[PDB]
Amino acid sequence: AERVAAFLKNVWAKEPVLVASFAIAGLAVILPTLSPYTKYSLMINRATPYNYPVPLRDDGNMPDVPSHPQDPQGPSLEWLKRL
Amino acid sequence: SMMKWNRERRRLQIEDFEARIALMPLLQAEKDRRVLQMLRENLEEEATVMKDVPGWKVGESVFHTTRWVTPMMGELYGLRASEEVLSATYGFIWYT
Amino acid sequence: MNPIIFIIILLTIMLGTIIVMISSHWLLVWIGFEMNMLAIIPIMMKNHNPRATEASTKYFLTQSTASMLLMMAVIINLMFSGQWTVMKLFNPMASMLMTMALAMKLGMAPFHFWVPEVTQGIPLSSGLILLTWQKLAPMSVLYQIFPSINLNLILTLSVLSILIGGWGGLNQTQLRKIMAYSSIAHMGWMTAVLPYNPTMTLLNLIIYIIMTSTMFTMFMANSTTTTLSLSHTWNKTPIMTVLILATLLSMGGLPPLSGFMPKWMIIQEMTKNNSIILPTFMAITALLNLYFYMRLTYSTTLTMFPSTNNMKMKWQFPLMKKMTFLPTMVVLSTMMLPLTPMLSVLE
Amino acid sequence: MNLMLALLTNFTLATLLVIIAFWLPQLNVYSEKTSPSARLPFSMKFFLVAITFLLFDLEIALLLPLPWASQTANLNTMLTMALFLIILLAVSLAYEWTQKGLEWTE
Amino acid sequence: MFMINILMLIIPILLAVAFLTLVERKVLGYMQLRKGPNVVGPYGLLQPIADAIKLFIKEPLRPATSSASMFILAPIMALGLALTMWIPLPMPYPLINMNLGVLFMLAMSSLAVYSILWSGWASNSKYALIGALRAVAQTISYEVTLAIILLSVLLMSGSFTLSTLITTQEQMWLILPAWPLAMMWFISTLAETNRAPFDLTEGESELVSGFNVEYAAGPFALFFMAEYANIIMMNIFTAILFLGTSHNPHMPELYTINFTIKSLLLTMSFLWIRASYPRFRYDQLMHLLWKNFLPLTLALCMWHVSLPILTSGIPPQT
Amino acid sequence: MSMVYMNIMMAFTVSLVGLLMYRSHLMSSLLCLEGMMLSLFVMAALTILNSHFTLASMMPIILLVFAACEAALGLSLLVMVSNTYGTDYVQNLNLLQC
Amino acid sequence: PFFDVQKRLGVDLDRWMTIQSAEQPHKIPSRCHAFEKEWIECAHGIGSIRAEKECKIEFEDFRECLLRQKTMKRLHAIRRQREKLIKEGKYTPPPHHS
Amino acid sequence: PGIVELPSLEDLKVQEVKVSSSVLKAAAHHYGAQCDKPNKEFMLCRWEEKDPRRCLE
Amino acid sequence: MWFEVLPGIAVMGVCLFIPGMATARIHRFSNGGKEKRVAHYPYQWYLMERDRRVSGVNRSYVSKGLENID
Amino acid sequence: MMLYIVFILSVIFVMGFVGFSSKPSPIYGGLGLIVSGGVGCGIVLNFGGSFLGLMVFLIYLGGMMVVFGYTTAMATEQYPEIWLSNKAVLGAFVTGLLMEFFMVYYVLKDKEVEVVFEFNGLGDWVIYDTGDSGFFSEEAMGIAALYSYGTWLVIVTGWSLLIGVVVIMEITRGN
Ligand SMILES: CCCCCCCCCCCCCCCCCC(=O)OC[C@H](COP(=O)(O)OCCN)OC(=O)CCCCCCCCCCCCCCCCC
Ligand SMILES: CCCCCCCCCCCCO[C@@H]1O[C@H](CO)[C@@H](O[C@H]2O[C@H](CO)[C@@H](O)[C@H](O)[C@H]2O)[C@H](O)[C@H]1O
Repeated sequence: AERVAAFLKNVWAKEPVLVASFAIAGLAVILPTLSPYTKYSLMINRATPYNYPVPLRDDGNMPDVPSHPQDPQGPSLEWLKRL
Repeated sequence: SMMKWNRERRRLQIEDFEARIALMPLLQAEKDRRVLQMLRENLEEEATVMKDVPGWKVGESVFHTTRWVTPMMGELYGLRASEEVLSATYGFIWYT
Repeated sequence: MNPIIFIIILLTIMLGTIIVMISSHWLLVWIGFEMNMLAIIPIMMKNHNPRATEASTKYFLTQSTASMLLMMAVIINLMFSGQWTVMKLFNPMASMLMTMALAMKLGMAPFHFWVPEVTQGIPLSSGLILLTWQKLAPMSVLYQIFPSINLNLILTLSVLSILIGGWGGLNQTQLRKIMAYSSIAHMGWMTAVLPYNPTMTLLNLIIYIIMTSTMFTMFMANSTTTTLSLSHTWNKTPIMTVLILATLLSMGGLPPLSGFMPKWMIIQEMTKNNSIILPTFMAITALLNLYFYMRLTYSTTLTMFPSTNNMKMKWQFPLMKKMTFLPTMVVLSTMMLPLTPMLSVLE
Repeated sequence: MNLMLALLTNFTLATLLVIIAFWLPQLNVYSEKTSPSARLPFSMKFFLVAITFLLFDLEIALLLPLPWASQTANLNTMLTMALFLIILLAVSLAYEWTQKGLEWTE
Repeated sequence: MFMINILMLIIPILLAVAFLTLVERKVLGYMQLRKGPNVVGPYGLLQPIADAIKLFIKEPLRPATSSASMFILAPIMALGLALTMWIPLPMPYPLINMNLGVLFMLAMSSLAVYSILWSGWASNSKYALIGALRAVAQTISYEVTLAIILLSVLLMSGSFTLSTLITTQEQMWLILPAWPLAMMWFISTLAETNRAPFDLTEGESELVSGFNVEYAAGPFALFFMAEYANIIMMNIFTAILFLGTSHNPHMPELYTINFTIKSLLLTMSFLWIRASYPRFRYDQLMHLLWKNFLPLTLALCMWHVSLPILTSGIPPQT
Repeated sequence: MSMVYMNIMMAFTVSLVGLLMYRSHLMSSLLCLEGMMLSLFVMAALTILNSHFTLASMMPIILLVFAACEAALGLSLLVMVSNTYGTDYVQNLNLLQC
Repeated sequence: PFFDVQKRLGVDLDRWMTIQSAEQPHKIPSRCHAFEKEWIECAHGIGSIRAEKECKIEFEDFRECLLRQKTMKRLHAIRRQREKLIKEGKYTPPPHHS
Repeated sequence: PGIVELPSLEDLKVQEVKVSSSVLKAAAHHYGAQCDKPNKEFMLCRWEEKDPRRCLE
Repeated sequence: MWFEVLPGIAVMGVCLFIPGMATARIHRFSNGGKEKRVAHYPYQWYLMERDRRVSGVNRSYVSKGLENID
Repeated sequence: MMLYIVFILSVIFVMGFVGFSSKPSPIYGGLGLIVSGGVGCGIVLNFGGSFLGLMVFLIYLGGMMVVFGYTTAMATEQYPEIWLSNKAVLGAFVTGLLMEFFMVYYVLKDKEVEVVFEFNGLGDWVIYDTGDSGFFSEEAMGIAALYSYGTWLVIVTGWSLLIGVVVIMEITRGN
């Protein structure tokens, strides 16, 4: 509208500190939901190994579990090297 | 600039954490032998010291269960010099 | 107070109690008590006078001391059980501390001195919250830890509360002090039956709240806080004197009124457990409360005390106080005895 | 051990400087001179700034773990609750501000 | 060996404070078209020594104190805490390497307000106590922004370890991503240390500011040393926090030289500011904190919690 | 129990006795109330830290926060009492006797 | 809980912190994890009246892990006996232990 | 209660790896790749057995 | 002139430079010419204690390499 | 003697408590509590609670106790009676230190005392954990979990603090 724009003019003239404060806070609450790289923050936190990775007893039918760390199977960190 | 550098630091952290993981089996194997030796040594001195105490069973457990229980500091260093005990107990907390 | 802020504060008083009632963790129970105490202080202070400030201070000191003892009991319980679950306590010292802490919060004798003074020093609406809603959280905790409570301790607190409440009320002319001692006496019935059947603790609590709420509401309707100011009601609102009479007889536990029901059901449970002496002593001692309820009925409804000339001016104006739920409450306070088996919904 | 030694040394020296600051003037032997609770009255405003500092300071205690909290896998929950705390800290300020809790005029 | 290290920190601190008094008078002098001390020693280099001797052999003031124990405790606390603030600082290596060194510095500075309170209590004067309480209210108010600003910067560093701030700024000074926080941080340090234009303890609006008023006080020198040690320390902390110096493990002295220059320049800016502006009113500096810095600091804290998450730039934990 | 618990439990007991035995200043009794919380904080922290109850590590903070908030409320009441009477003496808080 | 709203709605408000053998950050175990697990599983479902009798062995071991009262009694006996013999010169510490 | 069973000192004797942590850190990545099999058997034993006495071999 | 302010600043600069230089040099003196080991977490302290045992002289900063292998 | 640092600190902890619990003038009562708080933090540090210990200094000493001393100056004391110059204050102080001294005497001599609970006097170090080699601080991990595990705790704690601001403004307005 134009009533809305006039109001934004009056505060920007009288209370620039508060206008900046509400603008910065608004970005803080909105941008994370819109950012495409937010998903990588979760992935990186899950790629950090704080605990020993306890091995599994090989019953004989876990095709997707590697037998050696350098085998192809298992989660890769290729995306992280490029990121 | 902060984003790129913090991404690289996260990659460096994973490298450091994976070096630890590679070494944990060796460190675990040593720790187990060290703990078991100290307990065996305490037991030998218990047999000597408590030889004439009436009713004493040497090496008796205080738990009903026969499951392995991690010893507490007193059980491991109970009969030892104060310097080693002090280092084992407060050395990490007091290091700078 | 800004009316919106008054609403938020009341909702926080309720939230604190609700947190106590839904928590499975001792820390959250403690937080609920802390939140409740914080929110109730303003409603006690709201009329700004030295008496309201003294009552708020006396209440704060009593409740804060109780809450520290509660936390001490929780921590001792953690040391001896390694867990936080709201349930039976695992150490007899923790049990004693928590029982005493909850007795202090309830105002049970011999931790009772604050109840008459705090009630007297605050408005009628605040006293209504203090003597009804504030009992819910401590009772809900006692309801869950009772298997670990020392039997002698809890019964001793009950007997003393019935004795002190009965004797304390005999010497009172202030309505708020009468309701405070009546609350102390009724508290002893609730805890006396708790070891045997906690469901009857809930029954007595619900009926006590309804009758107490009815009394405060009728006192608020005419802005009466003393016996002699209540003695003018016959010459202003005669119907109110009849309603006051019925409720006071009900609080006295007289058949066939509703207030007999909790006394009747508690006596039954105690006798099933071969407790004969204690219910007989409690029933007899409750005659003290009936006496100073009956004294009020004499000055309010059954005789006509002298009026004043300026009372004629009041005849020309209507009652404009809300008196919320009063018609429903007064009926429940008096005419519920035929529906006594409905107490099983509390099981 | 080192931290204890440092604290002991720092406050030991401070103590020695204080006592010699009080004794060294007595070397002069200056002449003798022979020539010289309750409210304050305290303003409520000065009490209310101290209380506001405390309540704001307690909310800061809850925010201090944020650097560690960001290492979690449940980032969406963590970020929601972090912004929730800071916003309630802002709401406390807004309430104080709009009821003239931040004024100094009598 | 460690005892040598402590003394190689304490003694130079006291000497820097002594000669900062000379630098302040000469810098303020030249900004005022004059010289400042240039008679007592060449270029006034002996002036700090003459002042120090003079103060310590001066007669103690009157009147007598209201509390002897609090009268003695306040200067001990002020100076003891001032020196303690230096022990975790990485220059580039700290005397005490704390995992929570930043939190240690926050905690110790929050205790510095007690010397103000105790010296007001021991002043035996109603008006002097009221002056102390106004000073405390100023100090604690600006502690709020320092803590929140500090928390916001650490969200880019990742820990409370002071030496981790060095690693965080290996590529770039934190002042670039965080100049709005640096601005408010720098002013808060001025207000925290009661420096102009926030030096109301030395102002004209206090009930005790009148020249002919008297109350128990002193020793002046010890309180003065404690204050100026905090000025230097805050500016050292400011440099580490926002102007991180590169550290070469094989040439640590290069870090120290570059790090010392930045701290000196920041300290000189305190003197620069004192020469340039009038003094705030007490209600106006409260308004600056509660109605300007604090709303903006809360907003920037929200931003700096969100920014690393949405950019995928969360720093490491270790 | 371990030896330290004896002293922490003594400290709580001492501050509780100090709380229940008033003198004159209402302020002196509030300090005993805060002393009680400090001993609870220490005993809670020792139990939780020694047992490695990881998620309970946050409990001492919540204790401290809620107790400080309750101490702010207590101090506010003390100031209102001091405004009415000019001192924080508890012997002036005896109107409700009648 | 008095009102078990959590179970009805299936929302975990505070159960996550009630016991030390629940899920912890980074799978850090409490020191007495095994004992608490065994006591909880023994007593599960049977009610507290039965559990106070039929899981006494598990609870006694769990309590020993928590407060180590019997372990410290046994250590004190050995240490008391040892210093008695050193006073009488009838025992000598080995090279290790020094 | 029973007697806690402990292995003899001779049963605990092995040739130790007497190198410093910096040596171990430097070799850690190759050591992790080359010695994975015996290391992972040991760690599977320790987590399954929950008893150091059961994994000494 | 303004450059007569520098001598007092130089004295300040030398005083502020000394604590940082001293700590670095004393650390290398006390840890065999190397940086003092940083142990913020139990794992790092665990390795430092192991080095103290491995050294054979009870100093964690005495490093043993492949010469100890056999 | 450094191996009994925790016990020695806890003795000082009790002595400080007897300090302000005998209730001298509020000015010195605050001093006893401040010293007790500082010693209290020291005990927590020696159990591995570095963050918890520093919270005491930052929030309890730098926050709550500053406000207590602030309020004491304005509303309570301006000058104090000499510490231990009153009959009851000194008698209470002497009584407390005698009880503490005897508890310490018997616990050290018999290595065990019994009051309500059974206490062992071997030394607090004997109960410590013998396995530590993680790459993080467990205490810090538990506190950080407030924002992931403790959503409900944050809400009620946040609500209580906000209500505290509102309530205290209500209480102090005076009308
Ligand atoms: C259901 C099973 C359970 C059974 C339990 C018993 C249920 C009864 C209890 C119900 C609750 C009490 C409400 C009873 C309604 C009372 C109605 C009434 O008494 O009239 C009021 C009357 C009107 O006065 P006024 O305002 O002037 O109006 C004039 C009318 N044209 O006011 C007056 O004129 C004043 C009267 C003078 C005072 C007389 C005092 C005696 C009153 C006797 C009735 C009270 C009964 C309560 C005790 C229970 C009895 C068993
Ligand atoms: C080994 C070192 C030993 C310590 C040596 C300490 C030497 C101290 C020398 C101080 C030199 C004079 O420095 C100057 O002193 C006066 C105090 O009179 C200060 O003056 C300031 O404080 C006083 C009050 O305290 C105010 O009245 C005055 O208006 C204000 O400007 C100046 O801000 C300062 O620049």
